[PDB]
Amino acid sequence: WTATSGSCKGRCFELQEVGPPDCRCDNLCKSYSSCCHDFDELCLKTARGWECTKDRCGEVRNEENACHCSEDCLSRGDCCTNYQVVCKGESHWVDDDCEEIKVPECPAGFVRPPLIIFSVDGFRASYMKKGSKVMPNIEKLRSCGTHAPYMRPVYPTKTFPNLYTLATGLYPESHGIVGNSMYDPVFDASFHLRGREKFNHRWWGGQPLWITATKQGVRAGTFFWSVSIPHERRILTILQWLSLPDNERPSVYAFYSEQPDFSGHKYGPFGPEMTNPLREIDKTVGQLMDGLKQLRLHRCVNVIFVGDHGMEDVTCDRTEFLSNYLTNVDDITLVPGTLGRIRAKSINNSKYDPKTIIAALTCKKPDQHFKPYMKQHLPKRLHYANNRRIEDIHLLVDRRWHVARKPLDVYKKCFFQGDHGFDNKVNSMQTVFVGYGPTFKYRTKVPPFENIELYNVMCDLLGLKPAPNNGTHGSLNHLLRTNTFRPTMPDEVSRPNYPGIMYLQSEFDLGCTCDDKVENKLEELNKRLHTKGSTKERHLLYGRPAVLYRTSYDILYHTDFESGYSEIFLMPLWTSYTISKQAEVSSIPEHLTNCVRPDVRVSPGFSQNCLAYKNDKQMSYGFLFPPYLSSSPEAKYDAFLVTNMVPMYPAFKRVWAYFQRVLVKKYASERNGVNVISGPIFDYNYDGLRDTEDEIKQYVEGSSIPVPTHYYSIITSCLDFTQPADKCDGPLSVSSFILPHRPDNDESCNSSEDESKWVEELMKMHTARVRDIEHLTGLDFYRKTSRSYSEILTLKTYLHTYESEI
Ligand SMILES: *[C@@H]1O[C@H](CO)[C@@H](O[C@@H]2O[C@H](CO)[C@@H](O[C@@H]3O[C@H](CO[C@H]4O[C@H](CO[C@H]5O[C@H](CO)[C@@H](O)[C@H](O)[C@@H]5O)[C@@H](O)[C@H](O[C@H]5O[C@H](CO)[C@@H](O)[C@H](O)[C@@H]5O[C@H]5O[C@H](CO)[C@@H](O)[C@H](O)[C@@H]5O)[C@@H]4O)[C@@H](O)[C@H](O[C@H]4O[C@H](CO)[C@@H](O)[C@H](O)[C@@H]4O[C@H]4O[C@H](CO)[C@@H](O)[C@H](O)[C@@H]4O)[C@@H]3O)[C@H](O)[C@H]2NC(C)=O)[C@H](O)[C@H]1NC(C)=O
Ligand SMILES: N#Cc1cc(Cl)cc(COC(=O)N2C[C@@H]3CN(C(=O)c4ccc5[nH]nnc5c4)C[C@@H]3C2)c1
Ligand SMILES: [Ca+2]
Ligand code: NA
Ligand code: NA
Ligand SMILES: [Zn+2]
Repeated sequence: WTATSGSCKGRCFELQEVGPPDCRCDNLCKSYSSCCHDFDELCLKTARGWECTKDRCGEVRNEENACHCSEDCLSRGDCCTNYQVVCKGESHWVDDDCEEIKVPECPAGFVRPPLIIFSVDGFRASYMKKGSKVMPNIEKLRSCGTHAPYMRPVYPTKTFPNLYTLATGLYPESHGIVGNSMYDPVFDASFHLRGREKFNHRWWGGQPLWITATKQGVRAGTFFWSVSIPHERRILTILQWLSLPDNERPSVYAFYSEQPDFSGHKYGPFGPEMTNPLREIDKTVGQLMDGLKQLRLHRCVNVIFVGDHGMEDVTCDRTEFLSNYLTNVDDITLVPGTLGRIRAKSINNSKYDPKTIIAALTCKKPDQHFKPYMKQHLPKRLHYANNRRIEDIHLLVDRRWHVARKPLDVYKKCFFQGDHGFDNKVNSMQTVFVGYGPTFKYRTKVPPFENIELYNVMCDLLGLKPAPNNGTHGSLNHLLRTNTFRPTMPDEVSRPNYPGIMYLQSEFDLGCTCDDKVENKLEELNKRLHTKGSTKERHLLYGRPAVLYRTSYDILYHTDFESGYSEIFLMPLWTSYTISKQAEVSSIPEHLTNCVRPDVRVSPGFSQNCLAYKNDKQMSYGFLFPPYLSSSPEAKYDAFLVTNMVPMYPAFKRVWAYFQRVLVKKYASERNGVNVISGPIFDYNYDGLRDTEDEIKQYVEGSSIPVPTHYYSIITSCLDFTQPADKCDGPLSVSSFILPHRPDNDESCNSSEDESKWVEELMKMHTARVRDIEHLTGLDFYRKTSRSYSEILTLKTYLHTYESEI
């Protein structure tokens, strides 16, 4: 019950949402239906429209009008946005030349430049170029300010997951808004787009920017706007808030446009009908900026123009049906569309089997336009698993397609030509970022970045301390003229041991053999030098990785590679090596095919053993530093050391061998040398963070050798590829991946073909940021370069996406 008998008199768009059953006057009461009886009459005035005309100039104040053109309207903070233009011979903001804003030019009583977040739904990154002719205000913001060619959303690329990521700097898995429809089994409750469950606080985790602001004494405008409040009114409200007294006036504000998403769904992203929504958005921008200029705030406020996601061509005819794959379709519940999530229809049916559902959906038709995954097997770059609202079975749908349970769900539940929600690497899902204002750079382009990073920067812009989030604070300092955040590198927690020769070969009883007893002060002073670290400057180019947790490990040097060898996990945490453009691939000599050699620097009790592999019929082994890339026949023996071995399913050894025998050399040829760091990852609880030893669910049978869930590689080179990787004077270039360590290649539908037709495509799918590998290993990379730490942070957040050029 809301006793709506109170009144909005003097309270229109009041900033504290007062508790029931007193009636409300805030920008959300319509959506809750709790507004006072007189909310429309007093707060949603429309009379005379939104623009001054010549005849209203000077007019006598009439409180009925939507906005005013009377002499006192500036004092009142409620002029029409074009008042000064029509009535006082001023220019529109867009017609003025841009002039660098080197310092904030703020009215008296402003303690900090306000932040206005101008968010647009469904604003595809390519609109900036393709719509440029009809968006002059936006184009001015973009060219005069700081802009990225695009900004990457999170997955799933739906509205609420992305807006609330923008507000919290968290992945959906962590904030808890994981889709537009959700079931939470603990609450036993469902969340939906239409309805009232979605207004319950328990859905929404983290700390959004308006709460961060409030808890630190910065006031905030209310971020949300009911759909029936017109855009003009939203802008006038913001500008009226900006006229409040100092102690009552917010520092941060948001506007939201439901366009161009609304039209995009109906017409497609580039439908002829899409010109007018772009024009209308631009006009709204124009109203804000003319309004700010009237208040003398246009060289004071920092404006961010930001989208939530793009929009792709999707029609009813490109639907796949689960009824064409499964016979028991009535026993499942599907969350459908541009992604799928499947769970059992009833918890009391113990005949439902996830394994057989996945098998029925795997590679069943030649052109199949979705791929099923257990959530923990999704690409790690999606960070889409650690939440109980994410069902175990997920379908990743190809761009331009839908998935549905049965045809009747699509014809009785075509209406639409656009949609979004797909993999956040897809070009059509990318969206926009422009920053304009005293705190942003002038006429600067920056590289694409992910939306998880913007919370930190908004916090910076407002003088706030960010709550703990998934951005990397400092990676976006290059967007800012001032207020940078100057982070320090984390402290190394564990120092390495540097073992020398300590064990005789007969101490080892590992069941390992090698044909290596076929043996000179010349080249034996030489191998002693390689074992003390003499080639290490060539193979460890950016310092040793720091270990950021408590553990016991050894640095091992060799001619061709350096490793950090964990005595706890019995294998390297990391292995580092450099492959020049000139390096040659060699094969594994026949007599060395099964060679494994004890490492006399490491005790038997801290070594793997060959017998465990012999007795584990499921599990084989691989090497981190590849024997194929050995610099010499004699150096090759180092690669067969038991301290360079790692457990690998035979099916995974197909991928890994191709990476090591063919791809590495191809990259070194293309990039003018590469530095490679590779290692294992253990993430059995799928939280994106390094497991402790007591979380490992699988060991090589009979042993304490833990089986990795993933293998990584970080591949670094010179951004200026006319310089070789090992003699680079400036910025670096990186690509990385996090390959799932699976006992089958069911993910790859073409895996019975030659590796040259499928392996690299798998690796592309599992592209990763260095930061993602950091979380997964407790390691910190690039500790010693000649670059600024901020530039390194940016390199660590880079994702190589392998899409074509937008
Ligand atoms: C991306 O960034 C995020 C944010 O930094 C990273 O996520 C963080 O990761 C930490 C490790 O996984 C995790 O620490 C947890 O915290 C547990 C307490 O959590 C509750 O309180 C949180 C704090 O709120 C307050 O925050 C500020 C200060 O920062 C205060 O001033 C305010 O007053 C705030 O109220 C809160 O954030 C958290 O929210 C989650 O849960 C809510 C529902 O309960 C959701 O609404 C919300 O969306 C969050 O949901 C996500 O996270 C949970 C895990 O918390 C997960 O279940 C969901 O799937 C979803 O992903 C909570 O309300 C604390 O209890 C944990 O401690 C245990 O572990 C330590 C290990 O050292 C033990 O020593 C200790 O004994 C304890 O063990 C006991 O429990 C075990 C397991 O239950 C049990 O086995 C054992 O035997 C013991 O009984 C731990 O510290 C942060 O909570 C988490 N934050 C968020 C927001 O998600 C994330 O990792 C990043 N991702 C990547 C890839 O880097
Ligand atoms: N997060 C975030 C965020 C980040 C940025 Cl950058 C911009 C914005 C501006 O978004 C809005 O104006 N929106 C208005 C639309 C309709 N709507 C609701 O009615 C609603 C939804 C959740 C609620 N929880 N509690 N009340 C709620 C009301 C939500 C939609 C989005 C939000
Ligand atoms: Ca983990
Ligand atoms: Na052998
Ligand atoms: Na396959
Ligand atoms: Zn939409």
